Amino acid sequence: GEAPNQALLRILKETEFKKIKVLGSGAFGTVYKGLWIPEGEKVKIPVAIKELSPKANKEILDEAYVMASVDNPHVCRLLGICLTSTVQLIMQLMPFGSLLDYVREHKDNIGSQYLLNWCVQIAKGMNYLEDRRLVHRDLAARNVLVKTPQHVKITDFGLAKLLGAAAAEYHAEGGKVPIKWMALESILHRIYTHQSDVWSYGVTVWELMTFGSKPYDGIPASEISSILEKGERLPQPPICTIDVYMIMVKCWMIDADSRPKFRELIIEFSKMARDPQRYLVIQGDERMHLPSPTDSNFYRALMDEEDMDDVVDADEYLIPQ
Ligand SMILES: COc1cc(N2CCC(N3CCN(C)CC3)CC2)ccc1Nc1ncc(Cl)c(Nc2ccccc2P(C)(C)=O)n1
Repeated sequence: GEAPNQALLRILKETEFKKIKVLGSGAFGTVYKGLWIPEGEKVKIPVAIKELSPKANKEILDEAYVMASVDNPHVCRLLGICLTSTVQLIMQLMPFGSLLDYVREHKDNIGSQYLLNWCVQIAKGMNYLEDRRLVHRDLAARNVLVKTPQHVKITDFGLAKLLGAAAAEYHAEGGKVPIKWMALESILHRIYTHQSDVWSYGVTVWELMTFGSKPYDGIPASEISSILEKGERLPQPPICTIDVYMIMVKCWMIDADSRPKFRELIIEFSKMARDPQRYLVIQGDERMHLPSPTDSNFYRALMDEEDMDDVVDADEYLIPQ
């Protein structure tokens, strides 16, 4: 928390990438699917372009600072920023959307092996963020993106906060935060730690184990803190053995120091990933398959471009400016 942050902020020309379609709009702004072509390089990189006004440019550049400071296979990569009227965040395109939408659409072909492996990767990413003293404050299935069915990464650092040295927690001021993923101490006292991210990790796992069910469905956020304070929690999903449900309940304990560490969640879920049918009970588990075409034909349909001979995923484009 005291070392100098010598990350490179890369400025990209607007001319060298093309918007193609709207992937989504909302409170976060708008996200476009696009192709980035660094002139000189015989390369086409599939990218996602996020736009959020003086107040907007500050918040965008705060997220850019955070994303430019992380480099992990299970955290999403910031490729650079573009200095238009409103600043654009250029990020790596995750061609399969959010893990929440993925498990909802493919609920009938998702096996226990995939579910448990996603839990490992998400915990690997969150453990890396803890190593960097970064509290995400918005971990949820909607903020886990699918590069391939076997590879997911964490996104949306709009609420992320770097804990300065000798600061063990972040105290927020007001703001709109998703109540149903927040730890109780965050709801009541606006205190955020890496252990409050663990609470959100448990809700995220619950989202996956229910194939994308909404937590506390049909209950107003007004009543969430009242529910948890009385000792009520999310129910045991049908496919979950007590082994898996016990891990979720440990993430939702009142004492934040009694919750597991992301380190330990990696170990536990990786152990279960070696005998998946012993911990998740899914009918037809042995006959499930999820397609991940890395063919050059796959990108021609995704990017709506006939020629994709030079397509390079952002994870293979490491060439500096
Ligand atoms: C193909 O690429 C995508 C498509 C969708 N679509 C397609 C599926 C989905 N639908 C749903 C229902 N349908 C029936 C069937 C599948 C709808 C969304 C969504 C996301 C990405 N990738 C992507 N990479 C990087 C970013 Cl950085 C990003 N960011 C992003 C994109 C869109 C929304 C939110 C974000 P966030 C969390 C705030 O970054 N998004």
